[PDB]
Amino acid sequence: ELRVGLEESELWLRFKELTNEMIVTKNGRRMFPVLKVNVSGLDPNAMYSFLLDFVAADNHRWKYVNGEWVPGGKPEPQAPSCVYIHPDSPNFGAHWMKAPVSFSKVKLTNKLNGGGQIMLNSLHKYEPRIHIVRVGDPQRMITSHCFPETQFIAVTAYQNEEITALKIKYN
Ligand SMILES: CC(=O)Nc1ccc(-c2csc(N)n2)cc1
Ligand SMILES: CC(=O)Nc1ccc(-c2csc(N)n2)cc1
Repeated sequence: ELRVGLEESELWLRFKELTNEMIVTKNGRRMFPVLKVNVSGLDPNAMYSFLLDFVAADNHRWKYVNGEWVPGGKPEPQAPSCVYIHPDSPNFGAHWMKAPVSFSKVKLTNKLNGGGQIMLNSLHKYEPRIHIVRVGDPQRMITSHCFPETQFIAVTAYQNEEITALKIKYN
């Protein structure tokens, strides 16, 4: 059976317990932690591409008030449907399964200025999602998984000083 397991789940949950935050900038910022997954149950002989996108979690934005995240108003129109293609794509099942698949180079941005970045709305919550697309398939088979441990709020600057400190501690 296909299994796509979050790596460093305990590390992600340390961030989630605080409410995780990811910086978005004009030129784009790499994530910490990095999204990494282990894969079993692909056809080792088949070819697949791995995609990453971010699902909007709420019908509202968030705000950090008196050290707490609370509902912060009506949402901005949904960020454009941006997909990040893992640079090892396309590749054999055996490639994806031999070692964890890391999305170390994806950049999160608040400005459409190219460079395969992902645009997110500041103060909105997102859940990372990985897609596995089968190559050369007339049915264009795709399998999608979200990682609830990896939910975060996009921010232009860290709100929670405990997040600032955790980013420094573990990175
Ligand atoms: C930019 C873009 O085209 N994104 C995208 C579109 C469709 C899907 C999809 C369709 S059926 C399934 N499980 N996922 C995933 C990602
Ligand atoms: C059955 C089906 O809906 N297949 C599907 C959907 C979306 C994608 C996709 C979105 S962005 C990208 N590079 N590939 C691939 C395959």
